[PDB]
Parts: sequence; structure tokens; C-alpha cells
Amino acid sequence: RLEIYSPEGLRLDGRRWNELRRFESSINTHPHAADGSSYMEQGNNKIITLVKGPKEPRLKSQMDTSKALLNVSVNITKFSKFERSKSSHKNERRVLEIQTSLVRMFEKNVMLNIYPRTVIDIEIHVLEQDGGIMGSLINGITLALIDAGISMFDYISGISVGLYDTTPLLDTNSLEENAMSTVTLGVVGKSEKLSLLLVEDKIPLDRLENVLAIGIAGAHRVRDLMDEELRKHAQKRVSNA
Amino acid sequence: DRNIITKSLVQYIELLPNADDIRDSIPQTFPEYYSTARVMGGLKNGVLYQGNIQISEYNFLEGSVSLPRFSKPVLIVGQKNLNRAFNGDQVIVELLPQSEWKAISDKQRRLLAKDAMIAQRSKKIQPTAKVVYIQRR
Amino acid sequence: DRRRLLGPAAAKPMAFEQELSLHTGFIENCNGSALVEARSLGHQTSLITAVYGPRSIRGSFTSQGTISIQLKNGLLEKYNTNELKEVSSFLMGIFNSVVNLSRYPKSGIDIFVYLTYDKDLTSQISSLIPHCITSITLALADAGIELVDMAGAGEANGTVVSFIKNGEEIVGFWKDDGDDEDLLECLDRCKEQYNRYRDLMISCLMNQE
Amino acid sequence: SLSVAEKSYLYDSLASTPSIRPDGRLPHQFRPIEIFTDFLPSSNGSSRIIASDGSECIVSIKSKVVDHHVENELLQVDVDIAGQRDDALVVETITSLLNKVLKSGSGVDSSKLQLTKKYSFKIFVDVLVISSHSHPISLISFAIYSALNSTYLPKLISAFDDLEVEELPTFHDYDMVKLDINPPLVFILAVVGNNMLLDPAANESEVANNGLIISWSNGKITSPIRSVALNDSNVKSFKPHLLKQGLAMVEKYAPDVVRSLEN
Amino acid sequence: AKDIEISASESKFILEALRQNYRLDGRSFDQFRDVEITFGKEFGDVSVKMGNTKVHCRISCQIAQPYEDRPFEGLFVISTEISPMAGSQFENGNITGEDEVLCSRIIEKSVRRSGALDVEGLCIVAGSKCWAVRADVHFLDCDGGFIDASCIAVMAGLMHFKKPDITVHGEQIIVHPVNEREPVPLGILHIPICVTFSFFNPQDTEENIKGETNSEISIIDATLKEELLRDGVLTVTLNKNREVVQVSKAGGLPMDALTLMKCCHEAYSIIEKITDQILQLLKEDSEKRNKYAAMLT
Amino acid sequence: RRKRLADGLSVTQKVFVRSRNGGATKIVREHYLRSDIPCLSRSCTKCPQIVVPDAQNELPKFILSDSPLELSAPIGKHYVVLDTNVVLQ
Repeated sequence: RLEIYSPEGLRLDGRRWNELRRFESSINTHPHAADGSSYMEQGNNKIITLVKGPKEPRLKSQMDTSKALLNVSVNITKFSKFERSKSSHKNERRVLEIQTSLVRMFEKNVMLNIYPRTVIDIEIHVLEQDGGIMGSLINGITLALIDAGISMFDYISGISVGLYDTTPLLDTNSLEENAMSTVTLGVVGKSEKLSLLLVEDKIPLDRLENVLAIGIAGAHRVRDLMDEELRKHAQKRVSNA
Repeated sequence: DRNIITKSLVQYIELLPNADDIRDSIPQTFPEYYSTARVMGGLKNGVLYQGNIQISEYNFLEGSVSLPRFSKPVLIVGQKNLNRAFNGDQVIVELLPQSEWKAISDKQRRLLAKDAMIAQRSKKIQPTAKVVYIQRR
Repeated sequence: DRRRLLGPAAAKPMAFEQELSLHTGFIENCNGSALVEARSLGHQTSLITAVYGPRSIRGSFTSQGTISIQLKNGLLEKYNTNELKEVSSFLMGIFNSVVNLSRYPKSGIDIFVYLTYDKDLTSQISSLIPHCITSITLALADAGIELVDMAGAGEANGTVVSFIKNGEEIVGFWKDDGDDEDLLECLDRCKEQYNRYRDLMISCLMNQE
Repeated sequence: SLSVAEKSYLYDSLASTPSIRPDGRLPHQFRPIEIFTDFLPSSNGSSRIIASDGSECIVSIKSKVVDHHVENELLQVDVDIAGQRDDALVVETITSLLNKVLKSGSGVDSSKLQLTKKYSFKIFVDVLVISSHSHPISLISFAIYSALNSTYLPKLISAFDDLEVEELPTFHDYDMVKLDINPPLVFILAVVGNNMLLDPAANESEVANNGLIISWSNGKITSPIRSVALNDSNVKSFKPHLLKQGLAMVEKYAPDVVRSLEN
Repeated sequence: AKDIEISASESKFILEALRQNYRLDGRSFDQFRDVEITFGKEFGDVSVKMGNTKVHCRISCQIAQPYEDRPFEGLFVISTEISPMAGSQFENGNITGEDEVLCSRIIEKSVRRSGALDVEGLCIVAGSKCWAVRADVHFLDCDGGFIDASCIAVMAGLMHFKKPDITVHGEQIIVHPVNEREPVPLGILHIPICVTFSFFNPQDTEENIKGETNSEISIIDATLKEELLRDGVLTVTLNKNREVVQVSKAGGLPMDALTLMKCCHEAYSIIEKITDQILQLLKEDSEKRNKYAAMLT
Repeated sequence: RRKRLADGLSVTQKVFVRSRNGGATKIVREHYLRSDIPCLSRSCTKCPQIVVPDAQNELPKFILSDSPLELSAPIGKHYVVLDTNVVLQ
């Protein structure tokens, strides 16, 4: 009964149809706990990512003589929403699916074949959650991996697009995600090639290309913001040290 | 209610060139209704009940309300027992003591509701009620 | 549960000083065991303990032994998991100071305590700690594990103290609720109980050869 | 992990008269910390503590309206440590101790949680330890103390007496009331020979003979007191006069720590 | 061992045959395998065959209690546990592995989350009694494509099942025997069908990421040999109303978006034919049963 | 406390308490402030230079008349701004 998209072209929080939320990121936030780390703020989302490795494997069974092993762990706290969660999310099938998807995404991008007989561990903590969490996870992983000095081919950027009747809305929040179907994308560099495509609710077949194009443009802008932040941090680091 | 040119509805109408043509359209002891919190608390505990009200044109001092928990409508009798209500309104009712049936705590009112439920089947005494809140008009 | 028969899902559960006796070595398929049974005016308790080891352990090389303690209910499920695990941690802390762990490289010792019987004939888990300590000491001596001293304990008004060396040393301290200014009296009472328990334990070990 | 020679050197330094600590601290001196509060807008209160060696803890406070006749305990603590199982022994021991120190009658004034003659607020305390290098009982205690002194709760505006006629509780939509409950503090001590140490470091814990856990509340020592083993290869027995010394030390030096956590 | 070993010669041969538009079993790149469906003696007993892959499904129901949060709905659950019968590379109890979790999630999103079954028709007495429906999938032989075969088998079994007629007698209920009062079917709102695509890179990673040409290769319904050498995979679910029920591409080889849209458009022609085939088979089975019952009068 | 983001676009916070059937919950929202809201008056000559098209690529229309009704002295040529109670009643 609310005005999701007003006749004047405004959304509930005051944004327009093709505008991103506030995007803030930090690099090298936990120097004593990991080789690489980042802190991501996208709207009201708050995520901490730590990268440990490359290092000696814990067990002799998890050793590969041709490349490194990559592991991803995701922790969603009980206080990340308005209503407190009853039980833990550690062993849910949804979380395991998310972890497998992230590992398979980043296997093809990291040059794992130049670190044989090593392991790289990624630990993620989600403190606050307000819609579009998968894209934020992708962006945080990319930033933390680059901060650790690990070789890769390009950036990967995450984005979410919702479809409201006939109107595409970019970078939806919790209110919009509970009232329409959404699409999540993972884009490589500045190209049109997708690493991830995730649709979980019904969408008409003849309305998907437009959503894909809007999401691709949004992800290009996200990549620009991440690159600018990384260059600024590197300039500050090298200027004095 | 109570720079900027501020005028009330009456004041602004008198400034119009055709005020005499539209001035008549300006918008113009029963017990008080219960508060919304009180009504909600009574509804949740099972003390108060909700339903439509039907009033006929032959008698304007009596009405009937149908409730899911009762097999037959509950009578409401009296010019004061019927609050300011119209036909087809959505109202909130409250049962009346047995000493006032037609021929101060929640536990007592639940017992009274049980008595009314058991007296509807065969006893020729009709439980009565009164209106304390108007839901929809 | 795929491994148990728990019955229909819709069913509902029905809603409605101390004299001691000590014996050792009566369980066949373990290394050492003991039975402790205490009675007074208004309480009655029975306990059984069993020791398995030294045994092989999974992992990398370790230069000294490892101890694990497991507490289990009996007949009535009067305690939940968290408090049982806390008591187990306290007991493991106590018995890491008396076992000569340097003698058992790359091996483990597993200790099981069964809370068989506890009846009120006329703050409840604290009064049960001394008997657990006595039973574990007796079973470890029965199994042939090296101990530097015999450990006992006493209880007085929510405070538990464990002693060695004729009551001149402390290996464990526990305090819940109780009076804040009462510390010397608790120590004296606990030591008084400890001396009697030590005498009885030594007599049990010496007689039943 | 330390070698035999390192442990012998460190033990000889620590168990001397006067004691020599590896960083030159006094027997009662603490290490610097950083405190941040009110950084999770969706919680009623929050805090973050960063230690000088990389240890970090985050606390969140949330509330709920319950019937305080059916509900017996109005304070609940849940602890999560990264890298440990949910059923690990240390996790459950810390959970039990922290729930015992915040019980109904312990110095915690639970009368400030009462709204209406039938209902009350129940407080949920969630703890997440990101990184740690020793027993994190006192760090978590300090974080909980900091978070509870900056908590705000909804304000009731719908009646107080509802024994006979009961109405659904209703709250003001913008205003909130600061909670002024009295939280306790938990200290950990180390025993090295005949000396007592406050706030021990990771390398000092590897050579300690034993340890103590002592609670503090509004000027007095509080009930939960335990002896704890900080390592497994050097734990030994101690004489009774070291317990009294530790209690006196906590009584003497606790008020200074309180002033460091203010605001 | 539990590892399937592939030599370099086999990999090179299969990739080079793909470069020359050849498949080992003689299909074209966009050809789906033939589907055989057989119904058992009981309602809800179905066998599905796709070349060499064999899957069996069974449907059953019983009386239970509704959830407190949702007192107007019944219960529905789907179970897919794999055994070494389908191949010695499968563990007996493994519900946490990557592929099993992915398959379970895809089936759950395609069938139960999309609302293909009417769970409000499973309620008997609001808040106290309801029906609980189960679907059990048995994997007998693996030659690739368990997801599509499982989806087809579950949907056909749900459309074949019938449950006993019941009546409410005051407080309790009466379940009539089958030889008395003609059991009744379930309500199906739509019929979803899944299709899987496989992607191969005939170049190196640098050409895929920084190259201008898009020379990646896509095939439909890969066999066991083909899917052990693929670089990516995509699953899409659709119905005859031109709705995308779900899409899953969880990492792998990066693909251009136009190719993915082309795949989504190619899947629709297949699902239409599959839906028609299922409906015709069900009609023929019903006619056969009616004719036999008439002849047994 | 507001922050300027990219193009004269600012964001603030919005906090309130929701009362359900016995429960209390606090809600946090983000609130964006713009500088391209037109006055929608046909006599204006500087607002048509800040408007942007919508999702369907349509420019906003200006509705209010450039020669409105004229009252007596001293107001003349006026517009009317409404109030909640006036609209409701």
C-alpha cells in the first residue's frame, strides 16, 4: 500500500531509479589478525572480511601438488536484523550454498597454480544486513584479496536489480526486496561476461535482458569506486613509507 | 488551528467572490468510548467481541450482533446501551450481567461468557450486551 | 532420530557426619573402577567411576599425557549440559596437578563418572563435587596411574576447597552465593571434612589388597 | 609455543623478588586499550574493544517484552568465539560464568527493567570474539560493562496497573530512556611462585602455576570466584595466603579501573 | 580410491571433437535426450529413463499437526539421498558435499518454493489437523543429468498421486478405506521443468578474460564423460506460461550475457514438448485403468 | 549529522519505535536529500533547467497556472497550501 515508485520518480528513501546507495570501504583494518582485510559499508550493510594465507596446510590430506586450496567461511550473526534470530545459521543449507558459490566464483580468477602446496582461508563476519548482501560479499572478498597481494586476473563486482511491474530499480533494500523479485549479478572487469547469475523468484521471460543491462552498468560504476579507493590508499601508503 | 499569510477555512471562504454560493458546505449524555489500547487488550484476552450491527426501521431501540463464538446473535437493548451507531457499522460489544438479561475482572467476564454460552441452547433468557467502541463506519 | 526409537511425535511427558562405603575394582572391561556411597540425615548418594587408559590418541606427537573427564546423569536427568561441562572443566583442572603426566607420552586417559543415585531424605551440584573427587582418586589408584598425592575435598555453605599435602596446599577453589565475609570458617570446615575422607581412602586402599 | 630455555628464563624473571615482567610493567599495571560505543544503530547498545596485541571483541544489546512471572531470568548471554566449536568446553564454561555473574540477585539492579505490574524487559547479550591470544574473560567483561552503560530502551506510555483490566502495552514512538543498571566486572590473576599478577600476557600465562577469577560489584567482591589453569604443563598447588593477597589486590586496584571505563 | 581417472588423450580427443562439431553419442549441440516414463501399480509410483540414467520416485502421505506460525497449511518435503548403487564414486551418507547441496537447493527452489503444489488444500481442520506429503527420489544409475530427471520424476509422481477421502465426525476424523470411497487427487498450480547447459573453453584463460572474440562452446544435457571435463554449468527452470522459475549459475567460466539469454530461449522449446508428453502419458494411463475397471465389472 | 555524497546528494538517518501487539521494536532507515525537486509552476524559468527524465524517459510536466485567481488587496494572485486537518475534514 506504500508508494514504492511515485509518479514523480522517487523511491521510499528518496533515491531515483538508477542511483546507488552510499558506498564506503576501508583496506588494511586488521593488520595483526590476517594478511589481508577489508571493511565494507553499502547502505546499512556492515561486513568484515579476513584473508589468511598462503600458508602451510593444517593436515597432510588437504595438500595439492599442482595448485592451492581455497576455503570460504561465512558467519551471519544473530543480531544482524531488527528481530533477533532464534538459532544459529552455521550449518544451514543456504549458507553452504553461498560458500560453494563464492569458492567456485573465485577459483577461476585467482591464479592458484602459482602457489602449489598451500592453503588460502577466507573468513567473513556479517554484522548488519539491509538487502543485497551477496553483492556486498563479492565486493568485500575482492577488496580483501587484492589487499593481501594475491595474483588475480581482474576485478569482480556484485550488484542487485529489482523488477517492479515494468520498472527496473537498481540496488534494492530490505523494503523493496520483500515486495518484488530481484536479480544478483557478478561482472568481470569492464566486459559483459558474468561470473554469477542468481534468480530465485519468478520473472517474465521477455523482461530479463533489460534488467541484465542495467545491472551491468551499475556493476561498472561499482568497479570504478573500488578502483578509486584502492588507488588512493596505495598513494597514501607509498607517499611517506 | 493556532511573513506567512495565514487564514482559517472560514476566513478564506469569505474572501472569495462567490462566498454566498459555497459557504454552506463548510464542515460543521452518552458514555465515552474505550481507548484503543483498552479495546485491543480486551479483544486479545477474549473479553470483548467484534461484529456487524443490524438495526431495523420499525424499532430503533434494539439491535443484533453476530459473534463467531455464539450460535445466536446477542441482543442490545436501550437508547444508551446502543451508542451513537448506524446500520451496518463494525462495532465492539461487551456482555451484560445476568441481572439485566432480557426475558470488573477478566476471569469474572470469562465466567459470564461461559454462562451465556451455556444459556443460549435451551434457557429462555437472552444475554444482552452494549457498544463500547466503533471500528468502521 | 534415525538411531533411536523415541515414539510418537505428539506425545507429552507426564506432569505431576556422613557415613561412607568405598570399594574398588569390580568392572571387568576397564582398567580401574570405584564405588562411593554416602549417607546422612536428609541425603543419600551413590556414584560409580571408571578409568580407560593409557590408550592411543589421534594427532601429532605429544610429550606428555592428556586427560578427559565425562560426567553423565543417572536414572533422573537432574542437570543440563552446561553445568555438567563446567564441573568437568573444574575437575580436569584439579586432576592435571596430581597426575604425573610426564610419564605417559603420546597417550590419553579417559575418565567416566555415573551419577547413579541422589535422594533427599529430609547449590545442589556443589555438595556433590567432593564425592566425585574421592571416586576419581580411588579409580586412578586402582588402575595403576601415578599420582603425586591423594586429593580430597570438603564443602561448607556453597564453598568447595580441595587439598593435598595434609591440608597445607590447595588444588581447587569454588564459591557460589554464600556470605561474602565468611572465608576462614569455610576453609576450616572443608579441611576438617578432607582429613576424614583422606583417612577413609587410605584405609580402603590398604585393606582391599 | 615456547621452548624449554625460553620458559625457564621467563619463569626465573617472573618468580623473583621483586618480580620482573617481560615488558617492565608493575604487578598491578594494565595495558592500553581502545573503546568505541554506539556504532550499531539497530541495537539498543553496542561496544567494541581493541587490545594492544590484536585482541578484539564486539558486544550487542537487544531487548524484548515478556511476562515476568513465566520468565525467571531477565538477562541472557550468548558467546561466539571464532575458530571454536559451539560446544567447546571453554565456550560453555565462559557462558556459564557470565550468566552466573549477571543473575537476578548479584548486585545487578533488575528492578529497572520492570514495565507494568505484569510485564518486563528481557535483555539479550551477544558476544563475538574476532581474535584472541589468551583467556578472554576479562576482555568480554569490560566490553559488556562498556555496552550496558550506553543503552536506551523504549518508553511506556500506556498505564501501569493492569491486574484487573489489562491493556496491550504501548510505547512512545520517538523517545527513549537511558538504562542505569549496575554492571559488574571480572578480573583474572596469575600465580607465578609467590607473586600475584594483574592482567597477564600470553607468554606469562604459559609459565604460570595457577590462576584466579574474581568478580567485583559496586565496591565489594562478588560471589563467583574460581581457580583456573592457564596452561597444562606447569599447573601446581598454591598456599592459602595467596588467595587473600589476590582478594586484597582486587579490592585495592578495582576503583582505578572503573574510572578508566567511564563515559 | 573413489577417484575417476581421465588420461590426457581422452581429454584432448573430446575437446578436439567438440571443436569439429562432434559428440560421442551422435547428438547435436542443442539436442535433448529422449525421455521414457512408466507408471507402477500404485498411485505415485513412477520410473523415468533418459538414455542410460534411471530414476525412481514414490509419493506418500499421512496425518500430522500444522505449524503454530502457519495454521492453515499442510506439510511438504522432498528427500534425495544418493548411494553407491548409482556408482562407486558416491559416498553412502553425504548430505553436506557441494554437488548434493546444490542439487537439493535447486530442486527445492524449483518445486516447493515456487508453489507448484497447493498446500492450503492439505488442511483438514484449521490449526489442529492436516496432511503431510513426502517425495522420495531413488537414484539407480548415473550417466549425467540427475537434476532434470529428478524434476520430471517428482512432477509426474505428484500429478499421478491420489489420497484417501476423509470426513470430519465431530471432534475426530474418519479415514475411509480405498475400496469404499474413491481416493482423491492433489491440486497442481503449474508444471516446472529444468534444463542444464555445459560450457567448455577451447582457449586459455587470458583469451576468455581479455579477448575480444567469444569462442566458448555450449551443449545441452551432457553425459558422464562430458560433464567431468566441463568448465561451467547453468540450470534454468521454466513453465509453459513463459515464466522463469529460477536461474542458477554459481561461478565457473565467465560467459557473455547474450549467450546466456540464447540458452534461456532455447530451453523453452524443450519444456513445451516435455509438458505435452507428460500430459499425454497421464491421460493414456487413466484411460487404461478405466477400461480395465470396466472390463472387470 | 548528514554527509554530502556526489552531486549535492545528502543522506541522513530516520529512527522510530513501532508498537505491535505488546512488542517494542526500533527501526532504522536511511533518508536521502536532493536538490532537483521542481516547483511545478508554469511561470518559473529556472526550475525547468534541473529536471531529469524518469525510468520511462519522460520529463516532468508543469501544471500550476501562470495567471491564477486574483483576490482583493493586499494579497492578489495567490496559491493555496493545504493542511492535514483541512484535507481530512
